[PDB]
Amino acid sequence: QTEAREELRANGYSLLPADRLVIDAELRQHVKELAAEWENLETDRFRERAYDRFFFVPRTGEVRLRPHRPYFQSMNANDYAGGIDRDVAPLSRTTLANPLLTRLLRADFENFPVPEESWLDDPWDVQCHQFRIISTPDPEGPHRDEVDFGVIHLMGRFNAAGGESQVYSLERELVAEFCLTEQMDTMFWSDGQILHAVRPIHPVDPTKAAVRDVLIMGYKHEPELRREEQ
Amino acid sequence: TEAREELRANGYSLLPADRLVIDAELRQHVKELAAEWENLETDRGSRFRERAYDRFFFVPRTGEVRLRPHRPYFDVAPLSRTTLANPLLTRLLRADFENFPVPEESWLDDPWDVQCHQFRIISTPDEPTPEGPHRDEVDFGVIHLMGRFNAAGGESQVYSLERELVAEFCLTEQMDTMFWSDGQILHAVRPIHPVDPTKAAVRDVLIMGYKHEPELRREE
Ligand SMILES: [K+]
Ligand SMILES: [K+]
Repeated sequence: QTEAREELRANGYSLLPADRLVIDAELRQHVKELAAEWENLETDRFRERAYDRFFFVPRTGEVRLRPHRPYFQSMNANDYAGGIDRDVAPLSRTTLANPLLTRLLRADFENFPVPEESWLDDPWDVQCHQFRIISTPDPEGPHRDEVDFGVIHLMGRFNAAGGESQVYSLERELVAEFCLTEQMDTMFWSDGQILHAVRPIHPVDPTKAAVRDVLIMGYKHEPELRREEQ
Repeated sequence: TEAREELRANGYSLLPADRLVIDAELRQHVKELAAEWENLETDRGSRFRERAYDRFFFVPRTGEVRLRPHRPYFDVAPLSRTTLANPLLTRLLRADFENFPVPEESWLDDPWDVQCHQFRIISTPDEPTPEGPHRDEVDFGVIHLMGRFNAAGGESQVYSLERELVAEFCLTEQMDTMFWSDGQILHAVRPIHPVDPTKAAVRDVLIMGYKHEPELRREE
């Protein structure tokens, strides 16, 4: 955690490959259960996704699932309430039941350099995205997520090349590029300090699809967010 | 794998372009990259050299690659903007490294310093003593042939640490590649000279040298 905070301070991002301790037996099992959820995402070159937001208090570890704000309400109010301006299904029942989801939400936060101690007692909105990227046999530029801190975990990579992650300065110069390749390979970043992007994926075996599964969480300090019905 | 043990046993391995599988995206980016050699700045008679150069911070486990501040003394120019923007450069950087027989798996978690050189050799009518064997003072090297035009000679040479010639081969096709263990052999390349004596002989080459540097820090 402490090298990570300093890496985020200095460089705006920090990497955590799974190769430093990926699993005891019970953890490994919860990883497998979680990653399997990416096979059951609502289908829409091709991107399948699910989404939810959490009320989160770092001091207590309190995590509450915020009500899934309907798209028709956001659009017609022209107010997406800080969340995404897209229409996405909620996280599955078995995603939410998986204790690894709450564990990762709490544990990832400890890698971020929180600039004011008082923020640990405030609510944070935590946006949680399951993304499956698909390139079938047949790119967004540098950006921010409009949060304070982000984390990405690779759930899976299937017949995929490319997909390199790119870190840019606020001035849109490439300063770093890395590769999440193993399951649970992880990156943390300070979202107001860098911009980022990901290269397209392409199949290694071109007769088959290439698939990249990631879990992205974005943490935004929100001192005025109050508890909602759950 | 084969290149590893070939490097482990003999200190160098060849990878001809034909032994490689090339799709169309790779095909497209190779042409974009090789064309960069047409816009290099001169000075590194009978022999001319145009070049460009930069260094990267590299961690193999994560694939992290960071361009390091351009130091003007390896005045060599930096790699061009379109060179650095070509995804093939860092993809070769990472892929080439996988061929090296790293002695300790833990070195995969350390920083490496990677030098990346764009070399163009131009040769006009001969009136030129070839170089003796030598190191590059790295742990592992790779050379990729980008282009060879109207050129005879230019053979790559592998020597023993005793400075005796053990092997000689010639990179001739685009993306012909040589890997080597730099503390293990010495190497050299012979001069090129024009075939058609009324045109320049040109040999274009991408060289990367990898040096394990556990104490290298990230630079901002
Ligand atoms: K768990
Ligand atoms: K020459």
